[PDB]
Amino acid sequence: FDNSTYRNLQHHEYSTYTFLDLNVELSKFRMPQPSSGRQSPRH
Amino acid sequence: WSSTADPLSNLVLTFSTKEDAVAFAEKNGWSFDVEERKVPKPKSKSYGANFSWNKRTRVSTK
Repeated sequence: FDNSTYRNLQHHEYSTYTFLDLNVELSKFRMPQPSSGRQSPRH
Repeated sequence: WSSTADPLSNLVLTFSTKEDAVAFAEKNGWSFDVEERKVPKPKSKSYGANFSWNKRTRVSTK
């Protein structure tokens, strides 16, 4: 146990597509989405 | 300029009811045509309908 060092260093190597890469990775864990019955409010 | 030859071109009379106007026209000898009042029918307005979950009334902008 020590408070001398900073442990939030992983965010120093985040590229431009890190957020969307993580979203693509997470896409396989989600539940199926509900459907309103139409493709669009203009349908 | 614009000339006219009849004297009743600017004559507009105001009445409270249709029956009163009919009586005036009848006693003054004029032949009349009457049109019934056009009242706008009540509407069904709803602000929430702009954000419907599955209905076409949902708006795409504000």
